[PDB]
Amino acid sequence: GEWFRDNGKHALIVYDDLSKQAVAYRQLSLLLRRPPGREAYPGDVFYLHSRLLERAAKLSEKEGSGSLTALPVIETQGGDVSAYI
Amino acid sequence: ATLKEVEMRLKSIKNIEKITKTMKIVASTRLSKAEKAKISAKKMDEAEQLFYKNAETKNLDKELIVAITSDKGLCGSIHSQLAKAVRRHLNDQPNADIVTIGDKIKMQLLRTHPNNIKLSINGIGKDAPTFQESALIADKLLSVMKAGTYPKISIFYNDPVSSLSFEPSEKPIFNAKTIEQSPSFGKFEIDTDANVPRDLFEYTLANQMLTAMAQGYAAEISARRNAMDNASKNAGDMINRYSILYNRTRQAVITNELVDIITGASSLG
Repeated sequence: GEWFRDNGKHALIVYDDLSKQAVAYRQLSLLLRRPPGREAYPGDVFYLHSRLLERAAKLSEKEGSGSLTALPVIETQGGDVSAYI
Repeated sequence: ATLKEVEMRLKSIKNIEKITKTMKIVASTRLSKAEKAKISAKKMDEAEQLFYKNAETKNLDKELIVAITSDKGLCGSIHSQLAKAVRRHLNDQPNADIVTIGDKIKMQLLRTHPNNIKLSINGIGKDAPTFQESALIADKLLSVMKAGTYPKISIFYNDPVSSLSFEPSEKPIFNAKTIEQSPSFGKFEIDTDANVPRDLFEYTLANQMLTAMAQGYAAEISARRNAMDNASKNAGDMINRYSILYNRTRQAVITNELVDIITGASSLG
């Protein structure tokens, strides 16, 4: 998406989903014996998705007015929003 | 399904059961008050209805239908049950015009038959009905409706059969035309020169309206007290379920977070 965005164009990315990504990252960190944080997730998963979703933005004009637009998806559990992810 | 959701919900339902309990006690107080008015209306009405037992005013051969509920609801199968008796008698004569006394029976009947309704009485179910009010409304019926022109008049009230039971009940009213036409009527000595049937019919209308109001009022408060008792019972049962749900939720939360506390202490050096 950044390739299009730095070519001045406009791209919509749709992740589906971030939840399976979080599960996979938890699996890798636990298998790499990293000490898990809350709900057995790794600590920097907030950092993980923050550096995922801040790569999608609208560029300024001197950058070519490119844009990457983002649609993350979350499956929830019984209509919960209070979970960690 | 958090501890917060179940806790706030259980507290809400405890407040609900407390309010239904207070409402049941207030309903008992108002019911005990309204029984006095019901008996004092009934014993007054029986002095005129024993006459109609003796003076057999039984009519022969357009109809006026009057239903009696209050403005409020919250008394269960009364507003729909009396409307169903209205349905029974109104399927017989669909031309029969309706004068409701009570907002809730008006909303019951206006959805199914907005045609026959031509007068609506409001500001009723706050108090025990007085003869001032009942005689005033009976005056209004011979002022805007002229029910003496109407051949057949039916009054629909609610008879409390017990404190735990009830009945939507019908009362016929015989016009003063029928009163001179009555067979067991010349037995009673009456002055021709005093308009005694044409005023006693009004007096009959006023008394039967007062009896219908003071009887359906007590029936409403009886079924309302019953409904609030059932509400307190159901609320107590649901509190008994959700308290156990709350305890399982709390124990599971503490255990599950202690699992993560241990698991972090598990993968040490």
